[PDB]
Amino acid sequence: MYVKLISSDGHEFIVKREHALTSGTIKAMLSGPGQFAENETNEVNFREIPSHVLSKVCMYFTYKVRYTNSSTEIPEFPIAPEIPLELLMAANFLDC
Amino acid sequence: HMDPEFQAARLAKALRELGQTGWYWGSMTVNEAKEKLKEAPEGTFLIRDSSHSDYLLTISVKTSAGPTNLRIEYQDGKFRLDSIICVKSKLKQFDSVVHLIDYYVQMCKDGTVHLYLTKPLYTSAPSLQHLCRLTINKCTGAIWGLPLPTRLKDYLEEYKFQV
Amino acid sequence: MDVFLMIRRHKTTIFTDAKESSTVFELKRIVEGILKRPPEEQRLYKDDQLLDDGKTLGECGFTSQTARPQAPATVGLAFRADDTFEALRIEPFSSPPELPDVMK
Amino acid sequence: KGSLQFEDKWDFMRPIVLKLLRQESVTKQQWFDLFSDVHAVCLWDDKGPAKIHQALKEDILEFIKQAQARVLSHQDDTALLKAYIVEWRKFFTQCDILPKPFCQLEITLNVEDSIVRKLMLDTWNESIFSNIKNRLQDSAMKLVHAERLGEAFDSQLVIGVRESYVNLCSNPEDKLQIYRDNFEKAYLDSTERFYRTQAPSYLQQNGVQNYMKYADAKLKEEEKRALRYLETRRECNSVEALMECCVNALVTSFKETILAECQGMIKRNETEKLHLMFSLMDKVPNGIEPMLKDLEEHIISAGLADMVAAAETITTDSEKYREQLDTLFNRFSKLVKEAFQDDPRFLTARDKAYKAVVNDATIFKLEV
Repeated sequence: MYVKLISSDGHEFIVKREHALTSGTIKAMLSGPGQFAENETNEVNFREIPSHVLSKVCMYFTYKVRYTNSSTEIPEFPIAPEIPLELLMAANFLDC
Repeated sequence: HMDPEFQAARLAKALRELGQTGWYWGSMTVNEAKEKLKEAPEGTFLIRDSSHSDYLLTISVKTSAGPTNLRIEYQDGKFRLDSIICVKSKLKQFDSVVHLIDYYVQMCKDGTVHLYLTKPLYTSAPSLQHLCRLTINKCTGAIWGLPLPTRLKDYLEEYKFQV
Repeated sequence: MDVFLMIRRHKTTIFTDAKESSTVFELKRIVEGILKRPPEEQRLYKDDQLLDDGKTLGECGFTSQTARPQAPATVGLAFRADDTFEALRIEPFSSPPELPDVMK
Repeated sequence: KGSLQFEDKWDFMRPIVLKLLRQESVTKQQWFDLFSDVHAVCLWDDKGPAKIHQALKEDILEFIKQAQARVLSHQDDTALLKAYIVEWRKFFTQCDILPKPFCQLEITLNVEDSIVRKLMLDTWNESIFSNIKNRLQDSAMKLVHAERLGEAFDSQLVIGVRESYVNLCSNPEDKLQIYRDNFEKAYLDSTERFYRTQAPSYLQQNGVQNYMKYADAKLKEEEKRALRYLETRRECNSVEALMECCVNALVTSFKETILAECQGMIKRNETEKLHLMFSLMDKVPNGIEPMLKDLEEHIISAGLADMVAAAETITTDSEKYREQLDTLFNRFSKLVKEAFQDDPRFLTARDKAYKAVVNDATIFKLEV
């Protein structure tokens, strides 16, 4: 099951729901008046997060959920110095 | 600075922030340390408990001859690498065990076997916020001159190391 | 053994994963369950090249160390009209703002 | 970047805060957009968080006084509650919702330990509960006392009162304080009191064997409702305190008059009725100590009565002797299983009583 995360500039991002939920903020937004039907597709809209930031955020969710040191590949999540402050704001907001 | 109670403080503290990095692997056995690093690249290390009474932390790192283990000694209120290791650096004594690891990681990453300290093995996926921090601390050391909220600048102040 | 993809279309991006040995067809079945569209109405591109339904994702260039979670491999997706497929058109993400002099 | 402060956003934000408080439909885009605004205001505005706390404090007060009016506008006690429970249902529900968007406010000054959620409940206590609470309680107990006399009402009325006492307690190191000292205690007393007169009356009108049938169906319903009305989600074991009460009222004070029918029922092998008696006397401390005697005393008694009465044949054969003891052991173990459900304590009872009969039926004896 997936959820749709839309950026400020109209970009939709579809990620596994359990992955997207590593964020408390998102869980909160999908509750209360943000609650969704039982079989309706979940969709959240961020108004202050651009696509080049929100896409990286989604990458983080996967990076996290599949984190493993016992692999033939040693985990790593490099961030471009030109999108960190904008990503720091996004992470402080999503809380993760 | 050299004092019985002052050294116990400096330690207890530097040992506190150590568990705030993610490279502390608790009571990881030696074989397990070998498993993790066995195939890792030269310079990949991690910190764990020493089954010895004179020192508290051990550094497991991958070298030319494979994974190795070596102390992190504390005396006269300063943290230094193992005695055995022939060290050639402008600085050999630090206050925080984390300050030590950082300095060397910057130098090394940038007499038989060679010894490097480059990539620490994180016990679990760090927070995105922290990775951003680590990323920013690598770019500059002048935080406040940035276009960030006065509070996030505070978050970047609670950890100044590049790893 | 796992390749981390990033399938894209008109301002639509799907972050998902499959086996380096699974086939291109199976990937379309994944896209099917996500965008409710049959495999015969799909066109998967990679570096602007139509992917063969029989080749494994590995035989196409996706590998365990080139398709990592931190940076997924891009896969182009073009749908079908009533007869002819649309042209593979992917929207670019917003550009990253200039780097503050301090961080250079 | 163009600075956006409190005064810049609050005007677009506030309208939603009001809708949330009043439980008026808010669109998902507004829900989301709010989280974003709260966050922005907090990190970008120097005094941003501090103000949002003030603004909320105010707007929460207004709504409450609006509800205060709507509630207190009733003189009649039955309507004062009915009106409270309605305004409560809403507000209490919105307490788990309104705080959500302001979690960044917490870290600058969890949804349960929420400053906002706290400020919500507290402001509601000072304006509506703290005063008309007592009137609600005694008004709620009435509804319960009614249900016991066959009058069914909107159960959500006494519950709303419970939820109020449980959730609206300003005690820093004890949250069920006013729940125990007030609501619980009230429920316990109106209960014990109810039976202190209700029980004895049914005992003198029906049989002591009919009463056990009653004191049982009672303990059953009193425990079923005590589960919906008293606190259970939290850990207090209040439901237990109520039962100990019903048991000390419906059974402990009637044990001697109950156990007086023990030896009689055990003789007519009234397993059905003894099963019932065991079920109850098992709840009271030292409750079955006397049944364990009235049994091993009946065995010894009835056992040697079976032997001596049949001695005419038993004395001639060593096997007609054993058969008699066997017929008995099988007969008593029969009782024990059927009536006393083979309780390990009742088996020990038999095993000791029977083992006694064996050494008292001894007919033959030779010596040097």
